[PDB]
Amino acid sequence: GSLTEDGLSYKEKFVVRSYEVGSNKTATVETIANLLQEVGCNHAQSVGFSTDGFATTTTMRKLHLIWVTARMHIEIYKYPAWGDVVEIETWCQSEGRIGTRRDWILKDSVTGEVTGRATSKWVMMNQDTRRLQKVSDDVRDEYLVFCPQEPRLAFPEENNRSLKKIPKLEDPAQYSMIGLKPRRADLDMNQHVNNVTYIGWVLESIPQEIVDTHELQVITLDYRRECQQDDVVDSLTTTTSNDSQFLHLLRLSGDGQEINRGTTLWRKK
Amino acid sequence: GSLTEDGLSYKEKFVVRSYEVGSNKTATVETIANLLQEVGCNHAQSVGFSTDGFATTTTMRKLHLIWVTARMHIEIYKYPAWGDVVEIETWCQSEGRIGTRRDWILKDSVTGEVTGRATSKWVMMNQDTRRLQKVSDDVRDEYLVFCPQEPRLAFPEENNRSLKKIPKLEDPAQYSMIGLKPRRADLDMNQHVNNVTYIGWVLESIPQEIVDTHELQVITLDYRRECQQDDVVDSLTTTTSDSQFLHLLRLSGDGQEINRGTTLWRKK
Ligand SMILES: O=C(O)C1Cc2ccccc2C1
Ligand SMILES: O=C(O)C1Cc2ccccc2C1
Repeated sequence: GSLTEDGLSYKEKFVVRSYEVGSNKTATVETIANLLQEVGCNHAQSVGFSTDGFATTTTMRKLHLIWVTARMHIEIYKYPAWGDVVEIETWCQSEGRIGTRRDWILKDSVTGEVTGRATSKWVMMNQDTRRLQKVSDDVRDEYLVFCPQEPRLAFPEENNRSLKKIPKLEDPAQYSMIGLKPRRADLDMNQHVNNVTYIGWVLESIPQEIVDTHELQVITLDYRRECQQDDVVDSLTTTTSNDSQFLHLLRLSGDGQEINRGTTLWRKK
Repeated sequence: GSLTEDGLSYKEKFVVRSYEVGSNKTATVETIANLLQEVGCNHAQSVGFSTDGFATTTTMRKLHLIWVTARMHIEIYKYPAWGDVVEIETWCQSEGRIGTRRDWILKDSVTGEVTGRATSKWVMMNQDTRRLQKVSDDVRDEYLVFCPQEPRLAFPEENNRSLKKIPKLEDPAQYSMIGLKPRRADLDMNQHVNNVTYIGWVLESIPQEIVDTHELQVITLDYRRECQQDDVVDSLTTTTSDSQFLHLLRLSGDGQEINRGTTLWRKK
């Protein structure tokens, strides 16, 4: 992978692996999400961010601040097959004092055709207190050096799906998967549950018949609170709709504290 | 990746990814195992095996036969760090009518130093009845075309660890992790639990203090029966000693054995 000519975005190619594909012999949405994470991390390393596992700037480390994901939104038009090469371009942009965004575009490397796109929203947090806060001027100035100054959005459309408010699912859920728990492979280098694991947990409560007859087109997921390595999660889903739509909720198995909420949209194969 | 000059082995390089590393910022043993699986599948594709999830020969498809893993044995001397390049060479060899072996050698791509090695034993099974079988003359002849004819072993040492018998752990286990279950990401393209998932389940019952103070040097794992996608597993571990452990995976309800194994760990 490498930064582009203007130094304001980064591109990397990936060959889809045998163990990364599902039933259709195409990459799962969790494989796609892991590739988005990887190209994002390689871009951060290329522009001087930390390699400790939290990717922080110089001012962030002094003030014990970290970035945390607030939302992930992915839209896939075609999933790459085993052995195919996918090229992914990624870039960041500040959004004033609210937080920052990392966007991605996925392409079929052979044809140059766009096969997917994604956007993520990040908020600043004190690493010790876990309290959210606004982005300071000094941090905003560091971002200006590696981000485009004119808006560059993977989702330009008017008041598009990526910014839509997600409601809270009401009991009883139509479907559920209970007692989900992370194993060591689900943790990152800092012993936190990997963001991609929550996508897998959301999808666990989609009935197998839907997975067999449809393809996932869109997933939007809010991150409210972390699942700790000793926590247990219940995954709830209710149909809201030739396209099937679902509302999702992940909550702690005991007291029912919300950890994530989301929506998915699926198209018949 | 590519077949070597003599067409009898295959090599591929991998750049270690951010999400593939553990606390030490080095690749986990499950990441290593996934890379061994990938280079094995790319080698099978390069010599004419099927690309439908079950790497099968022409005479195996006719008779509805598949290969199933009986044992995996991995020894790691150094784990590659995030961003490092590891080169892996793999090859197969028939073992008469018993079954076949796939072996691997892992190297640091920059220095050429061997950083790990692995060996796996495979047995033939009828895909419909699930009944184990001996290797027929016609399949042995097909293997002879892409395998070295003189013995080539990743583990040559006299009566070495890779062939050692593993005993069955007796209750009460010293440690346990119960109620483990596969999610969709743990399944392969044919909806079977991926072989690497069982390694993760074995390791779940190793106390966190050991993982924090030691590095895994050797893991030997027998595969007795598959965990179905709707099954629940208990992972049991007992110290037998460097720290050494005996492992057992069994169904959460009736206690049917699915795997047994051993691990050896060295202090960091
Ligand atoms: O974690 C990251 O680096 C981003 C990529 C990714 C993939 C799945 C969910 C959230 C996010 C945010
Ligand atoms: O499944 C395979 O292809 C082989 C590689 C691998 C990795 C972990 C456990 C078993 C095996 C056998």
